[PDB]
Amino acid sequence: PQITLWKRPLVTIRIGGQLKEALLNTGADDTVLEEMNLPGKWKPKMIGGIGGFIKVRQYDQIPVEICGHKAIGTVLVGPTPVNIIGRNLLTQIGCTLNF
Amino acid sequence: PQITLWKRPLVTIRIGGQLKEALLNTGADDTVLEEMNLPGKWKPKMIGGIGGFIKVRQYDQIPVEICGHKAIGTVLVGPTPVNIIGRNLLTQIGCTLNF
Amino acid sequence: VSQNYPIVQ
Repeated sequence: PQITLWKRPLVTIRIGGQLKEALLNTGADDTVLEEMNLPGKWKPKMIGGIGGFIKVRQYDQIPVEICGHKAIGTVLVGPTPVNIIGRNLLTQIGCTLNF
Repeated sequence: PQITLWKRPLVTIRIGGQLKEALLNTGADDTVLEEMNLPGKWKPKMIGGIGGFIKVRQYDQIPVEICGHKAIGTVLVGPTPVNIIGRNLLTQIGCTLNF
Repeated sequence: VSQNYPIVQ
């Protein structure tokens, strides 16, 4: 689609048999979702931004479906105030910035 | 233009005829810069990030120049992992997300 | 309240 930016680019995704809202964040490198249960082995990791760092759990090759398209990659799960879809999955669904 | 997300979308901007590299962040409401020197008076403000709230200095109506594009809005100066161009300005230059 | 979510590893 063509998301204008006069308001938080929030979209609906689908992961682990659940619908959840995420933010299309071109400012994040990875993808961070609110605390949830995903299958598989995960490894620790500290991710940070404005305000500090938070410890997250990293899961790989997790199949996601951003607002309509397939995309498997790396989903970090932790105490994030909001779900965020990073540049790692944004590219997989061929997303871009045009001004 | 049309920038891909295979790499941090860092472009250049001339804030008040001075050059500093910044990140195009659809995940940020405002434009935040690391300790910078802008003239005029300013109001202290609280903004929130992934880790919590932080104190940042606010400047109103500063002329920014993103890739040969004229934009005049509010710039916040404060501790931030990277320099950020938020939706407040990205909109003024007709920027959109397309996938 | 002003929300800004850049993230870095």
